Amino acid sequence: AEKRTLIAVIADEDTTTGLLLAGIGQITPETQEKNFFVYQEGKTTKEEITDKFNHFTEERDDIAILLINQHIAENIRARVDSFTNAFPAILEIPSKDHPYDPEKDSVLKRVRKLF
Amino acid sequence: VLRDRMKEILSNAEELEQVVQLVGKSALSDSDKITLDVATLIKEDFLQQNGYSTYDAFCPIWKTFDMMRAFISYHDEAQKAVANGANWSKLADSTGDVKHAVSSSKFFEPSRGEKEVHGEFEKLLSTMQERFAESTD
Amino acid sequence: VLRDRMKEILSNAEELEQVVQLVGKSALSDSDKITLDVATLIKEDFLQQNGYSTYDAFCPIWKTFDMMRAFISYHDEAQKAVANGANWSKLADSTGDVKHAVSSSKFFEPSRGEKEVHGEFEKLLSTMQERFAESTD
Amino acid sequence: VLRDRMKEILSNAEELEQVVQLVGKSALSDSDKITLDVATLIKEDFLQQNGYSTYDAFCPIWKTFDMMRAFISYHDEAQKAVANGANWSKLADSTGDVKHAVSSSKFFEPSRGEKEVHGEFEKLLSTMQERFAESTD
Amino acid sequence: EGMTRKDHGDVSNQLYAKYAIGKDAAAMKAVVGEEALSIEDKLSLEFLEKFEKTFITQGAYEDRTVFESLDQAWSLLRIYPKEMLNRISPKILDEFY
Amino acid sequence: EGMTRKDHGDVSNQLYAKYAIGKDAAAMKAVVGEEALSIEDKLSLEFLEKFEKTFITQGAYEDRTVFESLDQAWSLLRIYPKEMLNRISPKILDEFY
Amino acid sequence: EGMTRKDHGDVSNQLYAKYAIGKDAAAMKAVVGEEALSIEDKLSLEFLEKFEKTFITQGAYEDRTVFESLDQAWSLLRIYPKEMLNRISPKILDEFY
Amino acid sequence: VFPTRMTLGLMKTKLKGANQGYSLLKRKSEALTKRFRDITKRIDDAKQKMGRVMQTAAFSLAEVSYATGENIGYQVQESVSTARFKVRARQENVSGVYLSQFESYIDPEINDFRLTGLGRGGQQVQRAKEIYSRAVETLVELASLQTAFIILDEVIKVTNRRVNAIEHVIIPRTENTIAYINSELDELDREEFYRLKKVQEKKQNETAKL
Repeated sequence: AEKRTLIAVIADEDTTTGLLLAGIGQITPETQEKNFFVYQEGKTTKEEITDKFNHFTEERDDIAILLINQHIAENIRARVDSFTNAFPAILEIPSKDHPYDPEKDSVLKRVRKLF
Repeated sequence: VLRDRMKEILSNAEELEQVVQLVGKSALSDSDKITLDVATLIKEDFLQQNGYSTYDAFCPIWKTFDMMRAFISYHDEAQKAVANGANWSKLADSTGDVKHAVSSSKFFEPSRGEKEVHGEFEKLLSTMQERFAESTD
Repeated sequence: VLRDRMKEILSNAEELEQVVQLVGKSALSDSDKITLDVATLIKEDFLQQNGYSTYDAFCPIWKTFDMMRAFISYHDEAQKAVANGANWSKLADSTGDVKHAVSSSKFFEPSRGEKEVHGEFEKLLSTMQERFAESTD
Repeated sequence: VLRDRMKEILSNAEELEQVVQLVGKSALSDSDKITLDVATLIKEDFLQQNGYSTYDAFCPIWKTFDMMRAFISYHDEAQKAVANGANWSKLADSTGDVKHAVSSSKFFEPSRGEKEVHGEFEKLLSTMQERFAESTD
Repeated sequence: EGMTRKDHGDVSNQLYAKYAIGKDAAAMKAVVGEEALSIEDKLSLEFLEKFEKTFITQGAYEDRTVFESLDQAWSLLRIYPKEMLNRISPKILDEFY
Repeated sequence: EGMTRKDHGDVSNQLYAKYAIGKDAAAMKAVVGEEALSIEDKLSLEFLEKFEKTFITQGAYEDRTVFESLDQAWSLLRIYPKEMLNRISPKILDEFY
Repeated sequence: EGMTRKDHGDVSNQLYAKYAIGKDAAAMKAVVGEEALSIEDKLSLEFLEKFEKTFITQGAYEDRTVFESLDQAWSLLRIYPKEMLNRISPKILDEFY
Repeated sequence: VFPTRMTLGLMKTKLKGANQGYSLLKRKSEALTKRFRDITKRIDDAKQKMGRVMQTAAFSLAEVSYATGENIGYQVQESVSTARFKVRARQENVSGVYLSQFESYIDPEINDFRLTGLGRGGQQVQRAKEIYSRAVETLVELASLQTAFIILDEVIKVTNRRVNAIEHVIIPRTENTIAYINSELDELDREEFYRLKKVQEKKQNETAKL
């Protein structure tokens, strides 16, 4: 039952802002920290994504779905794959400026061996 | 040569089915799919009998030799054809007449090419070569 | 009519017992849970026998029928609720009071209701019906 | 003390192993692996003592004490290490050469060190304590 | 009465039943996994360990009185609440719980 | 054949097969439920029940002739369509269904 | 010596001990699946496969020399680090893995 | 080791247990694997669907940002501190396993901000916002299958382990035990008769003799 209500994001600027207009993530008022992480490609470090991921999965116990741009999941690949829980669900979506590759998607990788 | 290959095909067929359960179809492809299919045709032609015909109960040494020759020739050429670009369903539909005619060799007379020699098998080899051209292209 | 249904509940229980061990409890439907649950009531009250003669270990045959009547009247209601919609858990909360009574049947004596059966058991059949109507709605 | 513990460590190891085999190791703590891991070192190092030399065939009371003392000490320290932070794999990987250093002590003669206690076992205690700090880190 | 309690028969009955379930559950843990197990079974696993290491562990020269032995039996039994204990008549249960 | 119809041997193949599948399917129902149970097995689950309760349950002094017995058989198989009674000839099946 | 190595017996002890371990690791592969297996089992899995088709497969009119078998053993046995190869002494081991 | 007399009744039932277990858990497995395949295909398609619709709306917002002047998106992120689309989680039993599912509810806390109105530049953000809300809501509903899919992913691995574990370790152990004690047990009944018979012959011979 209910224990998770937010949908969070790790995505590039135009992708993140748009998700917010649609009305899915928010910033907590008590901690002063976002439940989205903005990213810009080549410009913002691989390390910061890795922390923010930990903030969202393990320190937030209220994130229901963690959405993540495929290009971005590919930078911190170990971190996305190694988390096998559905709590949060990890949903890799094709990153802006890139098509759908079925093997930049962590759940599908796992699916292939043993049906 | 032909007998050893008979044993191998049955052993393999069994083994690829287990993989389809545990591993999945991701370990399955069309080369394997032809392997399952040759074993099915071998079971029906060899293993199943009950004396429906008189020619289904006496089949000479030379006739038995001729049935296994069709099926192994189908196998190797189907695999070659899917590698130069073809699909299982496409191979299956295309082989068709020959595939039907060779299954039905048990109902057919064994005195067709003399008295022990069956003519249909001798004419299969040539059909198979022209057929392989239809399946690839 | 009662005797055949008591065995029946217990039969299904053995089948259930193997699934319960292996898979767990997290897979059985609402109907199946009840079967085990009414089975508990019979195991508690009939198979156990408290004392030499203390705790009213002596049950006359007519009292025994009444003990059984209370459980199977409960089973049929219990089977209808889940089927007409009511979670196993919800149905257990709502049954409450009538369930405790049937559980408590063995300490009671029939010599203070009539002389061989209990006025308390007659009252129990009315209470069952009333409970059921509230709980279903 | 060491004999009490010697019994316990092998008996706990056996029960755990049944669950790893059947269910898996992936449904079971890092800690339960640790008991098995230390237990294994005792299995090769003690049990095989058939020897290929007099050095690997003889084991005085002092030497027998020493090899047991280093393994129990490893267990106690390893469970701490993982518990305050440190994965399993990292601990296994780190101790590495040390696991081997005790393994090889049997091959070397006991007339070495002070008496019948190797300088290699004497040093081995310091190396153990030095290792727990790094594993933990 | 006067040297043993009236609860004494009841007390033995409780220990067997829990001790038995605990054993049965430990076996299923082994083959299939902890998907078969339930919360009740956890109480039971926990109950096996408390029984073995407290009740059955004692001296070779450490003698006891019967009253003490029934008092220690009780200690183990405190972990199930009243509603899951039904190997004692409820009348007796309210006194000694 | 003369006092028993020709369909006896054929019908026995179908009743036996379904009955087998039917035992297995009930065990499966218990676990999976009916939200992911197979369709072929769902009809076989209901089939297990009728096979017992009418073809195997009879009176004390209830007597049934062989012709009659054969008819009842087809009635139990009548629920399945033709595509799940595929081990029988369309001529016989089209007459007897 | 002079026809056998003294190492000949020692080499046998690695070969037998690994074969067994390997055989156990294959038993776990069948059950648990590779993903679940740890690093130690994977090496050993690999050793077992190589052992069957190369060591115990030879011709039926094909002779072997004892020297020759041990040299074949060393390559096959070479699939483990020095920590794990410890059923032979560090002197002989340092030379040949 | 194994019991001297009559393990056989027990071992018979052990044999039965093992064998039923393998069948049922392979059926449970069979249903999970069958459902999973179908869900895998839905998901591959859906990922392309979500990506294309999300990006079309992405491109519309990006043009808008540039035309309006300045990087609008930083401003919007701070200002927003509540969410419309949340989920309330529910358990659904599919194939005897309990999964987590998500059901969206749309809260009307926010619908217009203070950045979707600016005047002329504001009318552009507004046209963008509307494509993004429609596109995203669909994406949230599709995302619901994912959560369940991941739990399915986990459960198939466990369930497969078990079918194989009953098969290899338990059943042949049970064969080996049952045979050894059956043969011992039979040996007792036959040797007993043989010893008694051999002695009788002597006793009979003596009486005839004297």
